[PDB]
Amino acid sequence: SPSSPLYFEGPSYGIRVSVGSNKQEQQVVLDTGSSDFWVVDSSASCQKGNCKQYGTFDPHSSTSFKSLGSSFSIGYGDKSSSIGTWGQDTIYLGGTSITNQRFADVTSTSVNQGILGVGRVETESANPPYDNVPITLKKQGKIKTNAYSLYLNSPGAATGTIIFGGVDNAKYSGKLIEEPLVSDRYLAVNLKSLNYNGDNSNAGFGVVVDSGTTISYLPDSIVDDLANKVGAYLEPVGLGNELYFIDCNAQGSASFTFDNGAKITVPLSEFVLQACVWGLQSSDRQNVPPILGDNFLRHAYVVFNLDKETVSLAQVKYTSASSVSAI
Amino acid sequence: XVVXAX
Repeated sequence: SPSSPLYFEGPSYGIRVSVGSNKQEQQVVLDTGSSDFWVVDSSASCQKGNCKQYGTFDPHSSTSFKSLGSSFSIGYGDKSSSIGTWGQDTIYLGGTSITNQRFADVTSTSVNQGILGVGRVETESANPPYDNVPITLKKQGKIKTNAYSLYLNSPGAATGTIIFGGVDNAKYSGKLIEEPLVSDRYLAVNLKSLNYNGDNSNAGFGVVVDSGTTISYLPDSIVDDLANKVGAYLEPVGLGNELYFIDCNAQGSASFTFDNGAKITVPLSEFVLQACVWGLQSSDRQNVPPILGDNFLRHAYVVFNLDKETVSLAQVKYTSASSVSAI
Repeated sequence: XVVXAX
C-alpha cells in the first residue's frame, strides 16, 4: 500500500509531495476536512507572513504542467482562504506517482502552506466535480479501494502515518467499529455522548473527523457547562474574535462515544494547548460544523472509506509493530 | 490553531 509519514508542525500534520517534471518539493496539510489539493505558487501573495516555508511551485519550470484556465477559490472554517487557477501535472506521494492530476496553483492565500484535501468529492470547491487525489490513486491502480488509514501517533512522536488503501492492524486495540456518514458532504459520524472527566453529556449530532483541524469544536449545549467545570474562559484573540483559554497549569480523560459501541478515550492533557487555549472550542461561536480534530485523532486509529462512505474507529495502539493489509 | 472547508 502507498504510505506516507506525517510531520507534526504544531497546528497541522504535513505530508510531503513533489510536483512536476522537476519534482518540486512541497509539504502540505493532510486534510480530511477538504477535498482539493493546492500548492503555493512561487509568486503568490501570502496575506499573513511567510506562507512559503513549506515549499513553493513554479509552474513555468515543469514541462508536464498544463493550466486548466479555470479559477479556484475556497474558504476554510478558520476564515482563511485561497485564490488561484486550476492546473494538472504529475504528483509524487506515498512512494508512488499519479499523472495528469488536477490541483490548484494558488496565487493568494491566508493559509500558511498548501493543502492536500483527501475528502469526498462533495466538498470539492469545483463545479463540475473532478477526480481528486484519492480517486486518482484508485483509478490509476495504486490502490484497489478509495480508502485510507490515519495514525497521527502519540503526542511527541515526530511523525504519524497515512496508508492509502491499507490498514495497519497492529495499531489499534479491540476491533475497528464501522460508522456510516451522517453528512451530505463531510466525513462526519454521529457523536452519541461525551464524558469529560466524569461530567457526562448527551450529544447526538454529527462531527467532522478532521485531520486538518488542530483542536475540537462542539456545540455550546455541551461546551458551556464544561467551560464552567474546567475553568475555561473567553478572551479576545482579537479583533472581534475570542477563544476559550485555560490555565497552562491545569488528570483523567475524556471519552467520546459514537454509534455501535465505539468509544475513544483522550487524555485530558490534550485539552491544554500552548497563555494556553482550551482544546475544546464552540462550533456555534466559531461558525463551523462540529469537528473532532488532531487532539482527538492522536488517540484513534481511523479508516476513512470513501467508496463505502464509512469511517471506522478504534482506540489507537502506539507501537512499532506493523501488520498492513489492503482495506 | 487552524480549521480546514466550508
